[PDB]
Amino acid sequence: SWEIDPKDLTFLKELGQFGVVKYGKWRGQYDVAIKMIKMSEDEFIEEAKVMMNLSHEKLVQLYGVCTKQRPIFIITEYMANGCLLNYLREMRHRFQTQQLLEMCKDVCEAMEYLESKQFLHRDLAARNCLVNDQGVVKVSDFGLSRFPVRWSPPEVLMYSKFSSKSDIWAFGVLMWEIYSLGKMPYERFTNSETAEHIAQGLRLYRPHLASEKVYTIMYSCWHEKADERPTFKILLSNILDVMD
Ligand SMILES: Cc1nc(Nc2ncc(C(=O)Nc3c(C)cccc3Cl)s2)cc(N2CCN(CCO)CC2)n1
Repeated sequence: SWEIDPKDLTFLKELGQFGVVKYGKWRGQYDVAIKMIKMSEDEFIEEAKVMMNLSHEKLVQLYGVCTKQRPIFIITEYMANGCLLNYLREMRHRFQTQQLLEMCKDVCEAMEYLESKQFLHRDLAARNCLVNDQGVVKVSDFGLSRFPVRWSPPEVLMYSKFSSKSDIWAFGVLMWEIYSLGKMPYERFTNSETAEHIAQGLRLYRPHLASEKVYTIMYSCWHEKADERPTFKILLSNILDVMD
């Protein structure tokens, strides 16, 4: 039903953090990314099934799967501009602040949807987002859960207390990364000293390109008390409001 005939794929080039992925052509027309296993065959297939059951404008769009033979493939839309972190660096001289805001908005819409479906991302960060030829940012729904020190809240670092609210903290850091055009958070510190200082209440300082209004949004994501952080729904509203 989601099954694709592998005969209609043409492999064009190998493309890290997104696994074993190649650029291809589907039915001579459609640019695709084609994923193969690097995980057991069983869990790769169950990942594909998670993807079959999730759908949003800001999740990388599943086109189909090949599971009736080996090797197993997962097929999605090709995101031509690659990973967000490298894209921020590539285009750093060009961005206008409205664009930075739309990128935050894109990822925030994906996360509101995933929150609503009781999935946690668990590595929400610029390196793990993809960008299409239109500049639209999307998130992967492969490998979701139902600890990157610089993107984790204290309750995760200390207690492995993962929740919507821990993805909220990471989304704040991702906002900081976007507004800093891909700089490393807490550059001054080792991972260990980062974990240390954050529990002591260290927060990321306002990037050059973030207005006070925008900073207020990312900063709300980092409340010590998880229950004082906003939901992705509230975040999107705040982001939309600051947009006009
Ligand atoms: C690593 C990488 N991927 C790119 N595009 C992708 N589109 C969709 C991808 C993907 O992984 N789908 C997927 C699958 C298949 C299964 C489960 C889950 C998912 Cl999300 S990977 C582009 C790219 N480029 C290198 C540098 N460039 C400079 C141009 O500005 C050209 C672009 N590099």
